[PDB]
Amino acid sequence: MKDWQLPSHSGPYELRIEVQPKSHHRAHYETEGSRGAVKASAGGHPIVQLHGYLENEPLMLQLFIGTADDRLLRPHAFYQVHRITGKTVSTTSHEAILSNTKVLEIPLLPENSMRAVIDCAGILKLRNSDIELRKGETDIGRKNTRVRLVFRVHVPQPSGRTLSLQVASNPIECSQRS
Repeated sequence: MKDWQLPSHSGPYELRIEVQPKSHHRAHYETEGSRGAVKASAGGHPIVQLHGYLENEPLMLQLFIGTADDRLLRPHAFYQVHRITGKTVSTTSHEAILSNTKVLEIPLLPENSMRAVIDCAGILKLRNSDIELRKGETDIGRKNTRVRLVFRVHVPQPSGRTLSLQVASNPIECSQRS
């Protein structure tokens, strides 16, 4: 069983979500207990499964939350919280923070078995028209508040035609008193 010459397939490298639930989230309420969370269906974030690469080597998926009003993705303000509890997931994720810039790095298997579902995190809304090391107190907020989950994996290699896909999608538009 190998790949000597079996011309009967049509699925190149591609990391598409297995399930995409509603795309909304009421991120504006959480001051009762101490730090509750907010997560809609499928723990807010949808499911993720990389399929399209039969390489026998583990790659690092580039997953993080960035804002986007047109296309130039940007680093969210404090949207980097995402602790998992209750259910136990064998997903091996990581958190990298370099000054107001957190990201997620999860090494997945391209040709073996590494399906994972992200539904155990939360967002932190504390805008105040002046994010600074002191405290954000004003009322609710007076600035856009959209978000965009970027799902793209890029492997380092010579032939650009190797493994590189982008999947930035997330219709989360905010508004006044919303």
